[PDB]
Amino acid sequence: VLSPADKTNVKAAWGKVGAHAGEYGAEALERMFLSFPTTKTYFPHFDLSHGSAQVKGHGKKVADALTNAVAHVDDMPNALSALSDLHAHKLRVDPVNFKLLSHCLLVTLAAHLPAEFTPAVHASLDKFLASVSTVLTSKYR
Amino acid sequence: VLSPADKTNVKAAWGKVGAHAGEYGAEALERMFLSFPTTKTYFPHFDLSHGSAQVKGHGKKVADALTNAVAHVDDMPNALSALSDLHAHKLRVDPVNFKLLSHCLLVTLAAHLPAEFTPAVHASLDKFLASVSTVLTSKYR
Amino acid sequence: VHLTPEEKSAVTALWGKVNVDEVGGEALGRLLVVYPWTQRFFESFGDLSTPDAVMGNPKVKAHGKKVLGAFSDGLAHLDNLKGTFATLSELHCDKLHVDPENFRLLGNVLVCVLAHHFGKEFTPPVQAAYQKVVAGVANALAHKYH
Amino acid sequence: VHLTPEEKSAVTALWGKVNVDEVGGEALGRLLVVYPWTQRFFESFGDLSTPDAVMGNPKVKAHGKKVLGAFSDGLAHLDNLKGTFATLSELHCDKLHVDPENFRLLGNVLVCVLAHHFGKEFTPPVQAAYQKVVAGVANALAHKYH
Ligand code: HEM
Ligand code: HEM
Ligand code: HEM
Ligand code: HEM
Repeated sequence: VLSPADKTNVKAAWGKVGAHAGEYGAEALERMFLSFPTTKTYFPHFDLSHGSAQVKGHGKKVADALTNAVAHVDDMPNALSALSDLHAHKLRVDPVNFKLLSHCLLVTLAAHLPAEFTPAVHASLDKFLASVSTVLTSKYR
Repeated sequence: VLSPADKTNVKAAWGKVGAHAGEYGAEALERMFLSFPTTKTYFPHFDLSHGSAQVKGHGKKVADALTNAVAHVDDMPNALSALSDLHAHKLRVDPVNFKLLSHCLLVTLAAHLPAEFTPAVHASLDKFLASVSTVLTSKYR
Repeated sequence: VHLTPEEKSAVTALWGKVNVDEVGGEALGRLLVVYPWTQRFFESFGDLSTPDAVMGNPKVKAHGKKVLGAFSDGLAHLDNLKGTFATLSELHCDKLHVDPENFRLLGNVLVCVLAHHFGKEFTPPVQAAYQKVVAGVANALAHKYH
Repeated sequence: VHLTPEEKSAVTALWGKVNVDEVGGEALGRLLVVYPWTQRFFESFGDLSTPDAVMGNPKVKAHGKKVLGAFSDGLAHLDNLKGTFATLSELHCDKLHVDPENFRLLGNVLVCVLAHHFGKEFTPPVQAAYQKVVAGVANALAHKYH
């Protein structure tokens, strides 16, 4: 459960990403593919090498998804319902993987926004990403 | 998120526990201590041996926590608020453990209610016990 | 893994009463039903839409028989699990890329099946004995990840 | 674990700039704030009521330097992490009873503190090498559980 402070924190931090939104998401993704190679198998249709137009494309998609959660932090199950269905029903993504990506996201954030990534805020972001992962995995059937 | 179905299954399943609510609870504690020793360390003040009247008593406590959750399935965070604080704050229980007790409770119900424990019911309980667990681990700070 | 002779007696005693043609399909079935993301590895099995479909799918039953055969093997080689499952580890870790957390989950489901099938005869002591066993196997299967 | 030479180079090279007196207390301080249950093992450390109290706690900073040392040691003995962490595995496994998942969490919180201090320098290929490192460390630290 997120607190008002977590909320204020995550909002605040995310805000400093600006036009870099899709660029970071693409990085986190790359980070993930490299550190955790098992996750590569969910994208046989993408070229995952550095600079891949696809990864760049998907990164932005991921970047927006999260902005949506940030904007709809108090109604996350609902805002993300559409994607929850995608990941579990159609994609069948192992729930284990939402933890690897949530990590590669924090990594990328600290590597680009050091003045924002304080311990209090790192706490907030972790709780956030976990809430998200909780929702995109809340629909297995 | 528990579906109407899960709610119906859990309620119906639990209702076949009746007077055995406490006994089953105790038995689930015993299976945990015996299969997962690391757990014993949260009870240095309890004798954890067979027939232990302390275990028997805690069992009743837990079983009631669950019946409460069962009864307030639509308001679980609120129903167990008090218990979440205890486990996270004062007890500092490692979340990995709730998976462990949750597992032993299922194993207990499987051994006692052979006619109810169908694949589908089994799935409902697990989502239930996992929901319970998510609530008791939502208060770390 | 560390089984005392008393544990090895309770385990193999129980196991001797196990129906080797059914129990595996039951467990693999439940795994699919309870932990759905695991169906992603069974696309070729066909219908897995509902509990009944899953439980009635002959492909699930047969593949389960296979799975149960591997466990029976570990049971006869408790002191050398790493080797017994060497090839299966390469298959599930290097080739299929199954997160090892699912070997644990399939072990736990088996336990629930045994609890379901033996009832009172699956005492807390016999359960701790089998937990050690599944734990061993899940660890011997993940060796290529270690 | 398997680091290619290139990886080894990237790892020690960045390590060589690591402030060994603070980095350790940073990672352990964060682990107690981000995953609050670990605070169960440090009741003797005193004031851990706010993030500020945790990071500025001498004992935390102090104990962190310890832990960080454990890693430096792994880094120097990449090919025998098992031997390297033998006595610490018995301390954390048989004595303290710390869930090995927590060793993975700690190793991850460090990968966070590393990217935070080295910014663009902690590239994805560099992070992939450090991920193999903390994986080898948690795995060996949990050897008394295998
Ligand atoms: C933070 C977590 C995640 C978010 C926000 C997210 C977001 C999205 C988005 C927005 C799409 C596009 C949906 C379409 O075009 O409607 C998508 C597609 C997809 N995602 Fe994710 N995703 C997440 C995690 C994962 C994970 C962990 C994996 C697997 C390792 C995965 C695999 C896929 C695949 C395979 C597609 C379809 C790719 C297409 O077939 O071309 N996702 N995701
Ligand atoms: C389904 C999950 C669980 C439920 C419903 C549950 C329920 C309860 C209940 C109702 C109490 C008594 C609360 C008092 O007297 O207000 C309690 C106490 C406690 N629980 Fe749990 N619990 C759960 C899981 C766990 C786990 C996984 C562990 C650790 C392995 C744990 C350790 C404890 C301890 C150590 C106490 C206090 C014992 C006293 O100090 O004497 N609980 N629990
Ligand atoms: C304790 C755990 C498990 C045991 C002992 C086990 C045992 C086996 C056996 C004996 C085989 C047949 C190999 C043959 O044809 O030579 C098999 C095949 C396979 N297993 Fe498992 N398994 C385990 C867990 C899992 C899990 C958790 C998954 C996925 C969720 C999985 C997926 C597969 C697949 C997809 C195949 C078919 C491979 C092929 O024919 O190409 N297994 N497994
Ligand atoms: C990668 C993981 C870790 C490393 C390398 C590590 C390293 C160490 C070191 C070098 C010592 C000092 C031993 C001395 O005095 O000889 C220590 C002590 C201790 N560690 Fe860790 N540790 C790890 C993880 C953890 C975790 C996760 C916890 C609890 C959450 C923990 C709890 C303890 C405690 C309570 C002591 C003090 C023991 C005593 O003095 O009696 N450690 N650890």
